[PDB]
Amino acid sequence: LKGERGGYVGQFEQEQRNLPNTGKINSELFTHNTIQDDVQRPTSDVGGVYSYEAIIAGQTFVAELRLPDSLVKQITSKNKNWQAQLKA
RNA sequence: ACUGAAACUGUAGUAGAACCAAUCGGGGUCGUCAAUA
Repeated sequence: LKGERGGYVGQFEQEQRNLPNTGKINSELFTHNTIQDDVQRPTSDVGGVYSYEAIIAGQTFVAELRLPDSLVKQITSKNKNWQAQLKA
């Protein structure tokens, strides 16, 4: 057997009788350069180019803000629609 | 217990070399035609 490592699993319950659904995040490598301005070209491949992995667009993620009732009462007293302000 | 910043995948390189749209040909010249009764 090989141990599992990466990825994410969906919900599961004691008698589900199906494996949990897996989720995968699509990443791509992006490559960029700096131009040396006098020669107007990159100064070498080794120190002229750089790369970023990024999570690509169109993917959906869920976070949770957790706040105690103490602060939620304060926030709701100042703005009843405050959850509308979380859209950004 | 708090998102790093900032950085042009650019720089040089002629889709080109070679190949005949060509070879042969007098603008010429003479015997009939038709099938029945």
